Amino acid sequence: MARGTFERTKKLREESINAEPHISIERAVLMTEAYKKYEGSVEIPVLRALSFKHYIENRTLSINDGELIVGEKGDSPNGAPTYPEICCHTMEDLEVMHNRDIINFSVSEEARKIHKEEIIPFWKKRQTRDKIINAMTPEWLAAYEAGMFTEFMEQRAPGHTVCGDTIYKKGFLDLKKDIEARLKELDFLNDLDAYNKKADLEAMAIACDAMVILGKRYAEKARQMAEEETDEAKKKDLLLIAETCDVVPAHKPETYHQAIQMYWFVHIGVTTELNIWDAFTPGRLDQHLNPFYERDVENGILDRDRAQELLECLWVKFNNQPAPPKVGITLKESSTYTDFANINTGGINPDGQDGVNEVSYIILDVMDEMKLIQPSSNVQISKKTPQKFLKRACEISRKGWGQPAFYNTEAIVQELMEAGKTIEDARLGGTSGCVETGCFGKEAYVLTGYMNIPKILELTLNNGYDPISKKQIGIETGDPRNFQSYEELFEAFKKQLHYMIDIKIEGNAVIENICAKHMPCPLMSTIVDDCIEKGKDYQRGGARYNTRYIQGVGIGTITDSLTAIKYNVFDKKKFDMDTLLKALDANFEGYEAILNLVSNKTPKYGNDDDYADEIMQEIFNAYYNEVTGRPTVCGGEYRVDMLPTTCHIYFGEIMGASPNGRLCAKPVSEGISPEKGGDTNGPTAVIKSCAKMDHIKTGGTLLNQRFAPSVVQGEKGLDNMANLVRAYFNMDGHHIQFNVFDKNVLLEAQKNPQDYKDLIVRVAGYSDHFNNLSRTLQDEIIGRTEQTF
Repeated sequence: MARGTFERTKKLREESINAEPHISIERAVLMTEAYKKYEGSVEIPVLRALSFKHYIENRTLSINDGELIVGEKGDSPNGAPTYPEICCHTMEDLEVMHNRDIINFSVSEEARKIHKEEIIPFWKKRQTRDKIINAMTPEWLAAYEAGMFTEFMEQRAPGHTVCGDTIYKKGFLDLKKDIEARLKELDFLNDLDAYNKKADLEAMAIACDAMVILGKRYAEKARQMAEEETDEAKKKDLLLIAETCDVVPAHKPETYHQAIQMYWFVHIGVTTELNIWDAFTPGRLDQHLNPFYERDVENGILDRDRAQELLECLWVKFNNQPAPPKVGITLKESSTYTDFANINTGGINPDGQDGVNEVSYIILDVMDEMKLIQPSSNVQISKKTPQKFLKRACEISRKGWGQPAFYNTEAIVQELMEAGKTIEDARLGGTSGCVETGCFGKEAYVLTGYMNIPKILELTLNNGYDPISKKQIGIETGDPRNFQSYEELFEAFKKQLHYMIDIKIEGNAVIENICAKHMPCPLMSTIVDDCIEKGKDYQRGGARYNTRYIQGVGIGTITDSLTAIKYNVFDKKKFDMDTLLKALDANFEGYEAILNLVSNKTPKYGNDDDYADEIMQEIFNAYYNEVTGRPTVCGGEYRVDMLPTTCHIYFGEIMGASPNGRLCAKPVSEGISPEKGGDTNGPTAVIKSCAKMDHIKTGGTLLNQRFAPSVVQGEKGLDNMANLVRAYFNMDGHHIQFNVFDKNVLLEAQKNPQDYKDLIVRVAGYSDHFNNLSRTLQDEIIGRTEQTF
C-alpha cells in the first residue's frame, strides 16, 4: 500500500511528502518587534532570549490532522522561517529562490511585501553576514570568491550539535532553578568575570520561561481544538496531546511518549532560536528511549506497535522541516532541502557495552517502512554489535536509497579520546551531520567551511596564480619548471597550503568573535554541558569541549595528481613539467598521449598500491599537521575532517584540468573515495587504501561505495556487505555508505524525470531525490565505480 505501518502514519506521511517548500515570514516579523522593543536596553544575550520568548509567546501554532507529536518550525509543513539577524535576503534573493531550477522555495506575495517593507529596512544593516564580509581581508575575499574555500557562518549559525540526556532527566523549570542557584552564588567581589556570567545566566533563565510557555500554549491549543472536534477518536488524541504538553517541556518527561515530545519541542526551540547547521538531533535516540520503553511496557501503557507508531510520527516531523533557504555559495556547498539531522542507532551504552536494544530494532523498522530522507537514520557498528543487527542494517542499505550509513564505534571513541574526551564522555558520543565525530550534549564542534585541496595544487603549479579567476590568489612559491625534484614540488605545495590555511583561520577567528557576541544562544546553552555551571553561553565556549574543523575536499583527486607528477615527470621521466603545464592549459587538447599516460598508465589511489597510497598519506599528514592544534578564540583547538557534501561539485567547477587527467571544470573526488575510474581492483582494495589514512586523528572521514545490484543478491550478498563493513572497521576505518542502483534507471530518470519522482540515491553523507540534483552531480554519482564482490 502506502508507506507507514498504521493508518495514522500513512496519512501523516502523505501530507509530508506533498507539502510544498515555501518561506514563512512570521518569525522575522516577531523578532523585528522584539528588537524595536528591547535593543539598546539590555545586553545581547538577554536581547536574544527576550526576542525568542516574544516569538514563542506570539507565533501561530498548528496541529496537523492525526498528529501525536506536535510542533512545526514554520506556519505549515515544509515552511521555512527566515533569519534576517544572520542573513537578511535581498529582493533578488527572494526572486532567485522562488524561481530557481532546484531547491526552490515559494515566496508568497504577502511574504515579499512584508520582507521588503518591514524586514529589510530594519535588518539589512544589522545582519551578521555584513559584519563578517566587511571584516574580511582582501586576501580572504579573493580566495573565497575564487573557490579556494567556503564559509559556513555567512548564512547560518554555527550549530552542528547534538542533544545529550539532560532533557530526559530535567524539565526547563528544573534548569531554571539550577540557573537561579548559580545566579545567587556569583561573587562580584572576587570573580572579575561575574558580570558576564550574570548576563548569560539571566538569558538562560528567560529561555527556560519561553519553553514553559511553548508547552502551555500547545496544551491550550489542543484543548480548544478538542472542544470543537466531533470525531471521538480525534478528540481523545487532542486530549492526549494536551496531557503530554501539561508535562513537557516544563517538567521532565515521565513516559516514552512524553520523552519524544520533549525532544521535539527542544528541536523546534533551538532551530528557531537560530538557523543552526544540521538542525538538531536526539543523537543516541535508542539509548535515551529504552528506559522509558521498558518502564512503559511493564506498566502496560505502551507496546511495540505504539512505540513504533510514535517514532513514525517523529520521522514525519523531521521530514516536515526543510533547511531554511540558501543562496550563493552556501547553496552550492549544501544543495539540498535536507538539514542533516543524524540519528545514531546501535553502538554502545553509557557503560561501554553493546547498546543494541529493542528500540534499536524499532528504529530500523520505522526507517525501513517510512523511506524518508529526513531524518538521516544511521547505525553505529561496534565489535560488540550482534551480527543480526548489522545484517538488518545491510538489508535496508541494499534496497538502494542510501540509508543507513555505517559508523565505526571503536573509531569514534578513539577519535574523541585523541581529542581529549574522557572515556566516560566518549561513550556518550557519535557522529552527526554527515560523518562528524562529537561528544553529544557536551561539545561545540563547529565546521567552518570546505578547503579546496586540489586547487591549492593548481595554485602551486601556477606560482600562486589562479588560471580560472585570472588573479593572484596564492603566494609565489616558484616556477614549477625549475623544481628539480618531487620533494621540491611537494614543499611548494605545503607552502601554498600553509598560506591558504592561515588566510582561512584568520577569517575564522574574526567570525568566531562575531558569532559569540551577536549570536549567543541562551536556549541551547541550557541543555549543553557545562554552560550553566560555567555561567557561559554555548556560543562563546560554555561547552565542556570545544573544537573547530576545516573540511578537506578532494584527497583522491590531489593524490592522483601528485602521484601522476612524481611517476611521469620525476621517476619515469616520460615528459617534463613544461609539457604537463601546457597540456593542462590546453585541457589536454593536442596532448592526448599525455592524457592517456596519466589516466591509464599511472598508479592510482584506491588500489592498495603503496606508490599512490604513500602520497595520499603524505598529503593527509600535511593537512592534519597544518590545521590541527591551532587555538580557537573560545579556548578549544582546530582539528581536521574529510567530507564534501555537494562542495566537490563546486570545487571542481572552478578548477582547471589537473595532472591526474581530470578535465577542466569537472568535479573533484568526493569524501576520501577514489577518483573517477581510479579504483580497478575491487572494493577490498579500496578499503585497504582508505585504512592507510589515520582516521583516529580526524573528526571523521566519508567513504562512498557502490555495488552492482546483482552482486548483493541473496543471503550471500548480505554477508558480503556485512563482511566489507567489518573488514574496513577492523582496520579502524571511520565510515562507509552504499549506493545500490541500476545505472539504466538513473539514465532513464535523466531523460524523463517525471516518471522517477520517487527515485532516491546516496550523495555524500545523506540521501536525496535524484531529481533534486544538478546534471553535473547526477553524472558524478553515475560515474562512481560499480563494485563487484
